[PDB]
Amino acid sequence: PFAGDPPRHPGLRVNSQKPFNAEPPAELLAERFLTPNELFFTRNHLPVPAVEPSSYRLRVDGPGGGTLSLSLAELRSRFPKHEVTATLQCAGNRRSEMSRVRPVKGLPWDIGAISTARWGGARLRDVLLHAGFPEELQGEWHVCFEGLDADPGGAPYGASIPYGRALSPAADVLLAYEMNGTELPRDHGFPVRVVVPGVVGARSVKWLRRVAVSPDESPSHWQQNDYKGFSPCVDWDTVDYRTAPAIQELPVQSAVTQPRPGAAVPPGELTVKGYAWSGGGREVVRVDVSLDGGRTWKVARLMGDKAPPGRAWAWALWELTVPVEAGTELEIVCKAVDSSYNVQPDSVAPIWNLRGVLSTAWHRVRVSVQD
Amino acid sequence: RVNSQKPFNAEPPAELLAERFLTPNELFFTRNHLPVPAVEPSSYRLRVDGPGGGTLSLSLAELRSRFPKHEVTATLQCAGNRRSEMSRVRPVKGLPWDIGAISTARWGGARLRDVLLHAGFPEELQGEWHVCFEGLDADPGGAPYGASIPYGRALSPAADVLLAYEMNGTELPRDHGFPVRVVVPGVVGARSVKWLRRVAVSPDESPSHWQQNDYKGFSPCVDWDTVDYRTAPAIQELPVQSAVTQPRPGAAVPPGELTVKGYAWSGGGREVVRVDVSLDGGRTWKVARLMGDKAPPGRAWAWALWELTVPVEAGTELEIVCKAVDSSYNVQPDSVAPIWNLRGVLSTAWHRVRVSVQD
Ligand SMILES: Nc1nc2c(c(=O)[nH]1)N[C@H]1C(S)=C(S)[C@@H](COP(=O)(O)O)O[C@H]1N2
Ligand SMILES: Nc1nc2c(c(=O)[nH]1)N[C@H]1C(S)=C(S)[C@@H](COP(=O)(O)O)O[C@H]1N2
Ligand SMILES: [Mo]
Ligand SMILES: [Mo]
Repeated sequence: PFAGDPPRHPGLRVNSQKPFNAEPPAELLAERFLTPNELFFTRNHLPVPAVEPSSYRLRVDGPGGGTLSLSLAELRSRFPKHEVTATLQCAGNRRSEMSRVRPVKGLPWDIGAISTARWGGARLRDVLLHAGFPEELQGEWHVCFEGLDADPGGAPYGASIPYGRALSPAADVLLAYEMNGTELPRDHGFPVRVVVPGVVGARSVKWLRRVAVSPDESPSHWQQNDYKGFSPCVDWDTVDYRTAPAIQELPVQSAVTQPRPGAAVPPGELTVKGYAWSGGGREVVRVDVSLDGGRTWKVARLMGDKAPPGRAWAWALWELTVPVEAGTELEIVCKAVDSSYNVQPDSVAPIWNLRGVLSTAWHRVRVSVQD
Repeated sequence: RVNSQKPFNAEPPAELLAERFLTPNELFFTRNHLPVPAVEPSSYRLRVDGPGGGTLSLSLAELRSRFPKHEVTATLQCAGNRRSEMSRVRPVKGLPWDIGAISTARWGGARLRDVLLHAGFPEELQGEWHVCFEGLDADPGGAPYGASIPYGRALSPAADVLLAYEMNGTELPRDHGFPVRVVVPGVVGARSVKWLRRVAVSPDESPSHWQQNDYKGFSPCVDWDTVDYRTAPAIQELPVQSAVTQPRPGAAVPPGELTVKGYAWSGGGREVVRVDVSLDGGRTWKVARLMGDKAPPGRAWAWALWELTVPVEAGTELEIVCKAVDSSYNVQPDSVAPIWNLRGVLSTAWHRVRVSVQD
């Protein structure tokens, strides 16, 4: 089934080959603000579709039973191209930290199941208004997405977002056909993927074949029975996915990319660097950094341009240059605060869950200073 | 429970705080910075400074008759709620609130959106604009209480911002802003300006002391000699919060069953999706039952009241802890020291209550 999959950069840390899942090494992760296409993390549940672009058609089911069938050419020409810089973070980012507390079910991601790119495409809003849908519906409606990738029986990958997000101009939801100025790579949804800014990676459906408006959420296995958070007391014999909401917006998150665990850094000065981000378009307003395991803190410098309010879809790269004394031991910890003053919890055990998702307790890195 | 008399500031006893979903008007916590105005209703006018230089001046009668009344159930939480937990770590400056600087009511008024539109402003302005508010209460110098919110929140239909003249079906009490106050749902109590005199649209935030030099969060490392209010944003939306109202600290409860109760709430219209309760100081957890009716997505302005009934052995010690999770899966931090700040605001670490079980 995976014979036709695309070639991938080797540098990427591969945690699953069939289907292909891989993350960039931490030492490359936050070198640039936009993550290069060949190192942007990859999460595939199924074999990668091989799509011929000229015959490709996007099906959008119209409001009274009609159907709109869009070629790539129309998707590009009929709707004004919008570009949005947005970070995708997988729900399982930093899963490994949670697994060490107690084994979980999921891909063993470290801190790199997150990448940033400048996306371009048709606004989902413009496409749905074109198909005949109104700006607002009575009650709770959803927009469902289906991919061209399918399981043995033929069930495709699928997901949904609330209709209000789909139709909001400010939410900047795209039917993306460009990534960092080039056509979408195969691994990243060629020819067309959904990009949902501020929202968990799982809803940004790749190799999009269909868009439908429904009174209910997508019935996909990954919408109904995956990507939810549970109490740490829940285990496999008690988990009941009907008791929790689908992950949409994500909580505030941060990690240290430099230095790396085990490093013996030279004395004098040390530049600690990392990334921080929060869901829902909430900007990172402060990143606190400790060198003594969280007893004392210093304020990092936030690199990057401010985005408009509520539209902070891209991560904040941060740094802190600090003097270091030969022979000393450092425990580097980071924590970020967002625009609603949400914060990261101290520890992992109270936020533990059986699938190892929503891992946002403070990141901790042990290094020493060369004698 | 009064922690200041002149001016007046007070919170309901925890035994009454969460008995009812809507907090009675006589119980609703009160935060006043300045003397309470005695506003004479007939000559009262709300001034709204229009886009061109004009002034829309509205009487209370006009406010009620020209705009369709909108009702919104919303919880107000003060920035200093649970300040006493901050103080326990290191001394802070501020009113010594416990867990009761939070209350809920059904607000009734005109939409701020409709008033601004009525005055000729547009649905959107390019760039970051603000809507500023001034109260009739004033300091010795004569400076009034003031605050602002971003223009986009003020004009959003979904944001439910009101110029309220009713509170739980009765006219606004004096202590709660008679005849009119701003109610900003999902936003810190500070921006809900009471005894409203004026509404203005500006390219900049309100220049008021409480908007510029108060109600911000800082790194725990900041102290009075290094604090710089320019380095942090004004608090608007608040983070996820919870507390235990029953039992009380130091209690000795009878063996058999125990019903733990409390409240949970999050800012920005984010509903509370779960409340985890521990009886062993945070080692193990159980899921509480949430009492409430869901609000539409993004419009959960009111708290969720919760309870858990659990067996308790005779002669044991309990450390009851609660933590809440919101619809964006934001969570509460374990401890206070790492969220400490010099004003003791934004106190949202887990609430811990110790009790013993009788023999
Ligand atoms: N059709 C399709 N879309 C999908 C996937 C999937 O398996 N199939 N995986 C999802 C999840 S879980 C993640 S985290 C993101 C990853 O996007 P990326 O590989 O471009 O980083 O894609 C989402 N889109
Ligand atoms: N005019 C004016 N309004 C104000 C106040 C103020 O002192 N004067 N205090 C503010 C703050 S800090 C709080 S927490 C809330 C409290 O409202 P309440 O007294 O009706 O509970 O009102 C806000 N509105
Ligand atoms: Mo994911
Ligand atoms: Mo307040």
